[PDB]
Amino acid sequence: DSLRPKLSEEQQRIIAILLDAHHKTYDPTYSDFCQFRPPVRVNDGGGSVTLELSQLSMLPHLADLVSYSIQKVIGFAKMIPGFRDLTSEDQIVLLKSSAIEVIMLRSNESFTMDDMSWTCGNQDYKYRVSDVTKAGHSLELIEPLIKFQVGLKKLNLHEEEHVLLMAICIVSPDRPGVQDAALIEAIQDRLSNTLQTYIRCRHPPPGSHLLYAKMIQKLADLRSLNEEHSKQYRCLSFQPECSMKLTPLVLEVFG
Ligand SMILES: C=C1/C(=C\C=C2/CCC[C@]3(CCCCCCC(C)(C)O)CCC[C@@H]23)C[C@@H](O)C[C@@H]1O
Repeated sequence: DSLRPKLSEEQQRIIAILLDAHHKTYDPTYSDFCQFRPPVRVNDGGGSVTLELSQLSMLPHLADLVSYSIQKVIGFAKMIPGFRDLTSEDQIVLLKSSAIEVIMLRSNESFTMDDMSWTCGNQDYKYRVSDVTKAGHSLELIEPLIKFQVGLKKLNLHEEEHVLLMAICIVSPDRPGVQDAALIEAIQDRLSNTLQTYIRCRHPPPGSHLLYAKMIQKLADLRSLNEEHSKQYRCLSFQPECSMKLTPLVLEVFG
């Protein structure tokens, strides 16, 4: 068959809305980053867990970055066609459960394979593996995260595919605590069908080969990264005075 149906008017509108939503919630110049608590990088070439936890030098800055990003993701989610049709309870459940995953996805835009870092400006706003360990996280999360970023980067997603993937990630019916899974699934299916249709008629080969399957696999990968992040957040939370280095939003989402 190899049918390549055209995007429906609705699907075109959905894509346009998501692109617009992303453009309004993701500043590619990272101009607000100077408003976060300043990044501080202490000497830790040894990757000392003891020293990292005692200082957590990069936590205030990166926690502010994550908090800021969660706010943007909330804004993005609210613009996803159908998201407003869900109960506030389900909206919050989806946002809290997908927050870190969407952050990982959206961060791919600042990630660069030039030096395997998230470059958001001058050296000050260039985040490397070492900066994440300075925030209290370990390689058990960072290494696979980097691998995830590279794999995602190599898919060479169109922005349309990128925003659809984030939307699909958020509107997932298999999140613990969801009430109306059926409605959430209907919304996700509409987005998934849009993505499948877009890839089949807009993505040139050979990058289109099994692209949809590869994208869905990334969503599965995110679940694992989510779980690992939650475990590390727990440990991090055990460190005295940690709450002060976080933010109310971060504490609620991951607490
Ligand atoms: C956010 C965004 C950015 C980078 C994301 C990064 C780079 C640094 C390390 C991170 C974020 C830093 C995590 C700090 C620990 C946060 C808590 C909640 C305490 O565990 C790991 C997940 C995503 C990674 C910059 C820009 O692309 C916006 C994007 O939303």
